[PDB]
Amino acid sequence: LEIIGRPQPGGTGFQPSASPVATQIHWLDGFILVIIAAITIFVTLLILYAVWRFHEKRNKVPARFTHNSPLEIAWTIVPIVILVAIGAFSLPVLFNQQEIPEADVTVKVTGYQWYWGYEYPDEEISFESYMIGSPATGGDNRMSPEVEQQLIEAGYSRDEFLLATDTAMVVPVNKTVVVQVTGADVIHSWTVPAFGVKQDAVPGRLAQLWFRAEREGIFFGQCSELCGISHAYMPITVKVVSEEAYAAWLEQHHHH
Amino acid sequence: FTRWFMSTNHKDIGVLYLFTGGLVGLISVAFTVYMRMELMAPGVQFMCAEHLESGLVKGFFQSLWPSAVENCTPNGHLWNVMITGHGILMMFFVVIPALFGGFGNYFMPLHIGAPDMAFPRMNNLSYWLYVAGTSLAVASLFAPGGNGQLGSGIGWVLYPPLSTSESGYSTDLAIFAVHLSGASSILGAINMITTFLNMRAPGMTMHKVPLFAWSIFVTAWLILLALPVLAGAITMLLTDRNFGTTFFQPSGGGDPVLYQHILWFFGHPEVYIIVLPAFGIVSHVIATFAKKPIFGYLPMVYAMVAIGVLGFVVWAHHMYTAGLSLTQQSYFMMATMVIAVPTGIMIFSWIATMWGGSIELKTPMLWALGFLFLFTVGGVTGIVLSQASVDRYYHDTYYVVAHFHYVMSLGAVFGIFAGIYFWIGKMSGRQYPEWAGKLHFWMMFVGANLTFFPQHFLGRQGMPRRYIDYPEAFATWNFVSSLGAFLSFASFLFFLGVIFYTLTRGARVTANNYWNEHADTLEWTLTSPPPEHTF
Ligand code: HEA
Ligand code: HEA
Ligand SMILES: CCCCCCCCCCO[C@@H]1O[C@H](CO)[C@@H](O[C@H]2O[C@H](CO)[C@@H](O)[C@H](O)[C@H]2O)[C@H](O)[C@H]1O
Ligand SMILES: CCCCCCCCCCO[C@@H]1O[C@H](CO)[C@@H](O[C@H]2O[C@H](CO)[C@@H](O)[C@H](O)[C@H]2O)[C@H](O)[C@H]1O
Ligand SMILES: CCCCCCCCCCO[C@@H]1O[C@H](CO)[C@@H](O[C@H]2O[C@H](CO)[C@@H](O)[C@H](O)[C@H]2O)[C@H](O)[C@H]1O
Ligand SMILES: CCCCCCCCCCCCC
Ligand SMILES: CCCCCCCCCCCCC
Ligand SMILES: CCCC[C@@H](O)[C@@H](O)CO
Ligand SMILES: [Ca+2]
Ligand SMILES: [Cu+2]
Ligand SMILES: [Cu+2]
Ligand SMILES: [Cu+]
Ligand SMILES: [Mg+2]
Ligand SMILES: [O-]
Repeated sequence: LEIIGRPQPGGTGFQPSASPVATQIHWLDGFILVIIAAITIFVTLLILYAVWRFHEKRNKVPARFTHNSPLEIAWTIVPIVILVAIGAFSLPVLFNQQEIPEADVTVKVTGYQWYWGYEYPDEEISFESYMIGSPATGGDNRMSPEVEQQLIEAGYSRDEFLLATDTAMVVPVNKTVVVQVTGADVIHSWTVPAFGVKQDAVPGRLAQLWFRAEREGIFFGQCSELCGISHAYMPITVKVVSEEAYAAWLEQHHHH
Repeated sequence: FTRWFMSTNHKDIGVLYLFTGGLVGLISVAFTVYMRMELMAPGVQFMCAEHLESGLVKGFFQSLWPSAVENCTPNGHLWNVMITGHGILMMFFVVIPALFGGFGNYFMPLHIGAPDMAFPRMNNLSYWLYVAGTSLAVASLFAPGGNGQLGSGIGWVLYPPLSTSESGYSTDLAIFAVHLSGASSILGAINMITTFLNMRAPGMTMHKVPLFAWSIFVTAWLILLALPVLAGAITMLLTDRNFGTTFFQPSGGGDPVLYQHILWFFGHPEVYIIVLPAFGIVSHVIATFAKKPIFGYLPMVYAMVAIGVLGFVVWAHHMYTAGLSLTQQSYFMMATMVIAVPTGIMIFSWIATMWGGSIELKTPMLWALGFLFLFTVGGVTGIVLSQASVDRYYHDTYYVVAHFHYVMSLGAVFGIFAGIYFWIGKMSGRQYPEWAGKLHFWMMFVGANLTFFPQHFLGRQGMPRRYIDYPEAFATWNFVSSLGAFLSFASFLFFLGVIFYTLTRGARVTANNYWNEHADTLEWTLTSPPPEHTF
């Protein structure tokens, strides 16, 4: 499988999109970015022009005006228009994001100090997922020859250190996955940038997110609510695979 | 002598806040240098568990020299302690004390023609509570804390159940520190409000009050509503930890998310409390150096009131991923966007003030213009983050870190430097050397942008907040960010050199108004420094 959802050296953009929601986020952010870069370039060019044009060496006697009603009306209404425009494209995206559709696959995720537990209630599968290199796998949260070996053995390389876990959440491509997220001890946060999802894992609450992955591959997230000493060291690996490869993985877990 | 510390005169207390704010600022900035040393390269090299086995002093010095990864057992607790320490000091014991306690106490009475604050003894007490709060905050770093080590590794906002389950009593000392700070702020707001309403000079009508005095007045009201709410939030943490309550503990039927609503109800207003006095200072500086009266005085006062008011109905933009319904999310998104409007009015008014002026590019004016540019950069990313759909990706990443460092460290702090250079002659009787102020400005301008702009890239690439260590791919922009921080630190040490020089051997100030006629408020009508008893 291809490693797709990961940061890349020197990156300045988003992680690759692998869901329709991630795609929406990229577009909305791209649209807002154009607008806000235009606003700040505008503001910056005004300041630099005014400093050049009205420098004391070039404009020796200052004006005294403190009003310009047509300008103050224009500069109050135009921001309002800009915001309403953003709001118009942004609220649909938010609605699509937060309205949970019918699940093809249901995973219940629990955050612990410091690892994730997955359960597939339809399949009676559960397992825990630890960082390769955590104490669970024999390490102490740093790179070493042993940790690199384990990364290799698991199908990764030393570059995926801090991202790769011993076990992955596996799901089928082009299916609606609904994830129910909670915390066991403190608040954690479960996320996958390539899917455009993030939901806090709060003790005593069960919250939901959805994604539908549009291509196969490996996708990484990292715990996104400070939860103590190994906050930096409890990531998320999602493998998106074919329907048959998914069933194959299910059967491997079946107790006869 | 200790006759400075027992003084009740608003000018002396103003000076005490400023200096103390500056010293605590130095301590917290030193933390960020250490933080950026560790973040400079992937793998943990400085914050090694091995350094714990030494003493306090020996351990400290060892931790400043990098180890090989193979000799360094990562100590996440120390990272979390430094970050929490950095954040607490800044938000409670640095910038507000300097702007509100410092320039507010010194200059607000002068601007309204008041001889002193309504309750001078209360003003002195507010200073000592600040100092007591600071001391407890620092002591918490050396107190038994989480994971059987020293200090609280819990973030400046103290989310439960993590804050409630952190072992030792370090967290309780931190909570007491915050109580003391809130108390200091509340007394200050009492004084500012009474003085402003009752002790104005004859003829000084409301529509004749200078903008800085207005910024402090508005700020003082925000404090009176915000800080009591925070005292509630944190007392509930204290009772969950010590007195068997369970407000935030699900086993006893509590909800951790309730704490978030209460905390952020204080927490947003808090940033407008930081920035409003900086808006005041920018107004006075720009008018002076543009040699032109402030454009749209009345829209400015109203925009500040509007911002103050809206700052109380937006809090849950800090909680988009915490389990808010779609309706709450939509509301808080739209209410947050509205804040861009009055703020835009002020940015454009400041530009209109410059427009058609006669511009003198002296040091205070450079800080003020940097403020306009950088606050705009921070403000528009704030607008991005208000979009819940996009905040889904950015929340708890370095994109957020970049937002707030632009509005605060390149916004509010530029306001603080603007005021120091503007007013140091007036306060001390001595003038700063002009070439040094400009050098300070350009070093800070370049360094601070190098530090924080690349954090936008880290966030977009998905780098989480509060990490001691990070995946190798984040290496490039972390390295640049760290070089920016080392340069900014250099500019701050230089600044302290400039202040030391100015105060010991700076050129004598001889004029009442050493700027120009357009510095037109009452302080420029007095001597430099003003007489012990004014008005
Ligand atoms: C000085 C302090 C300060 C100030 C003034 C602001 C100002 C703003 N903040 Fe920021 N903020 C912080 C300090 C500050 N912030 C901190 C510390 C945090 C993180 C806390 C933590 O988690 O630790 C944070 C986090 C934060 C979040 C949460 C993000 C997350 O955690 O996921 C959000 C979400 O909406 C937000 C929004 C805004 C907005 C919309 C503004 C607005 O006030 C900005 C308005 C200004 C402008 C828009 C620029 C000028 C306007 C124009 C030039 C007009 C034209 C512009 C348009 C039409 C858009 N902020
Ligand atoms: C005013 C607020 C303020 C200021 C000025 C700063 C200044 C700096 N901060 Fe700060 N930062 C916070 C508030 C602030 N920070 C908060 C609230 C957090 C969140 C904590 C948490 O996660 O819980 C945070 C977190 C934070 C992080 C992320 C930590 C993490 O997620 O793990 C980083 C990373 O580099 C960082 C770095 C820096 C650097 C390099 C500087 C500086 O070195 C930049 C250079 C600036 C200067 C050199 C000038 C400083 C001047 C003053 C402070 C004024 C002094 C007063 C007088 C002179 C009167 N900070
Ligand atoms: C959205 C971004 C906008 C950024 C703001 C920066 C631009 C500011 C432009 C100011 O415009 C000036 O306003 C004056 C006052 O309205 C006009 O003076 C006019 O009116 C004065 C007021 O009486 C007279 O004294 C003058 O003679 C007469 O020219 C003047 O022509 C005009 O150029
Ligand atoms: C019929 C009676 C039945 C009796 C019960 C049997 C007792 C079994 C002991 C299980 O205790 C585990 O110990 C781990 C090792 O100490 C802990 O790991 C914790 O500490 C590790 C080491 O620091 C971290 O790396 C982990 O992430 C963190 O979860 C883990 O949480 C805890 O559950
Ligand atoms: C009548 C006889 C009773 C028989 C049943 C015994 C029940 C066991 C008590 C459970 O409490 C445990 O205490 C441990 C010790 O504090 C914790 O380990 C925690 O603390 C250790 C510190 O010593 C760390 O090493 C571990 O990583 C960390 O999980 C552990 O989580 C917690 O569940
Ligand atoms: C593919 C590259 C994406 C472009 C990255 C630039 C983002 C910078 C955000 C900061 C905007 C401040 C106005
Ligand atoms: C071969 C290792 C290179 C040594 C670099 C050590 C730099 C540490 C400087 C510490 C400065 C304290 C602020
Ligand atoms: C793909 C095979 C599915 C196996 C299924 O019968 C069991 O997992 C039921 O728990
Ligand atoms: Ca490092
Ligand atoms: Cu975490
Ligand atoms: Cu806010
Ligand atoms: Cu976690
Ligand atoms: Mg969070
Ligand atoms: O905020």
